[PDB]
Amino acid sequence: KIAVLVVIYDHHQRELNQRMIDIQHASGTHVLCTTHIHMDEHNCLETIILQGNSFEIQRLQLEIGGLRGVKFAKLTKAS
Amino acid sequence: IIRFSVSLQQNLLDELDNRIIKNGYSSRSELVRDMIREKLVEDNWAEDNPESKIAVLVVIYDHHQRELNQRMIDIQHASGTHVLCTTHIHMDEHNCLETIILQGNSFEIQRLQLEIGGLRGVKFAKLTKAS
Amino acid sequence: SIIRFSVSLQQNLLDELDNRIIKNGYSSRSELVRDMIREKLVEDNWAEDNPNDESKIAVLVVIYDHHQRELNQRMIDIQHASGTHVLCTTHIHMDEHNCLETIILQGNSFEIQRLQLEIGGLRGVKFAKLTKASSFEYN
Amino acid sequence: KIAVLVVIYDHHQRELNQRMIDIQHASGTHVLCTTHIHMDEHNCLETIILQGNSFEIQRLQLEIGGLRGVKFAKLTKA
Ligand SMILES: [Mg+2]
Ligand code: NI
Ligand code: NI
Ligand code: NI
Ligand code: NI
Repeated sequence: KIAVLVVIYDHHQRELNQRMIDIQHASGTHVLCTTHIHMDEHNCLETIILQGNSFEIQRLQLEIGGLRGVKFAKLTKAS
Repeated sequence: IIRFSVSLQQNLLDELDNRIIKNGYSSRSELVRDMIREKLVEDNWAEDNPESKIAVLVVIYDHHQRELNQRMIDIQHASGTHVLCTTHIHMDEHNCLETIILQGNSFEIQRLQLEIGGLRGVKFAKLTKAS
Repeated sequence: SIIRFSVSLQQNLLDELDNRIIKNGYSSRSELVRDMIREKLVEDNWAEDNPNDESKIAVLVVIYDHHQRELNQRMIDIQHASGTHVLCTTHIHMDEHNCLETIILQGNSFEIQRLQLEIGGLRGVKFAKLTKASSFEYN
Repeated sequence: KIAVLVVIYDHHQRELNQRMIDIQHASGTHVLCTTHIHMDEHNCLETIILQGNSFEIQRLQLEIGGLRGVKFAKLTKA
């Protein structure tokens, strides 16, 4: 399975990027790459693309989805 | 921070519970948090008026399908939506995945998703709406 | 009926949710939320890959113009090549340029949903929407 | 304007049909017709098609949704 996680987060939350990076390096999944754009002055949008088993993918969204300053983390899956 | 009460029929609470397992949520509230956060984006998209909403279109397609990539270019150009960025993954010989960050109004963005998805050689097209 | 239980949640997130109650046409928080969860558990139950599961029930509601040539047959053909089983369809002649159909369908969630997308994309079809029935609701 | 109510209900609940019929005849809406099929040995599925203002339509779903033996009443509007 390949998946894409879309994350919207607070631009002013300090150290949040670091945490998100720690998580993705610790992850059992294979993260192919991430892309970041400013939506505006307050919010960044992030696309994380990944391959792995659905269990390891789910844990990634939960770990990320729970951080403070994360507005949301939405998963899309394909076969 | 803060706790509040909800009333659910029995059969719905059990399914929620079951779903907590199937998906590996730690708590009930973690999954309700998730439902709310996505219900809010959904209600922001349905239904204001004018721009400038953000969405991510995820697309899987076969690059051996002739003209398709240019069909997608043309279709997007005639849409009124603005592409902010696209990432492309060469998955294998016969699959490409694209994430296309789009800005515009909800109607044009959604119409674009249906148009792209209807194209031959397009195996998967899915929108993730943002707010 | 009814089992109360608790949800822990960021303050700001509850306010944002609370400001939906009236706009969505609801009178209380409970009713809004309880419907959100019902709708999400169903979608989630349908967003699940179980390749041979023909027990699922859905109602497809369609509005279209009968003046559009070939369309009705396109719908017949599309449904025939879908693997879904039609149990029944009611048709209302609304006026000169509008027919409404309620099609009761049985099959697996993927084929049923694919059918909704296919019909909805046809020219002359003005409206096509699925009402899903999931088994935790009635079984 | 035009709406469809989908209702799944308990096949073994006695007098429920009557109640559902009383309610639709009493209703402020114009009910065009209803269709019933057995989903299995325990559950019936019912499609009610109606025209009316959203207020009268909403009250129909609530009144039907509230009966005993009714598993659910889901509304679609066009
Ligand atoms: Mg190829
Ligand atoms: Ni910045
Ligand atoms: Ni490629
Ligand atoms: Ni007709
Ligand atoms: Ni019977």
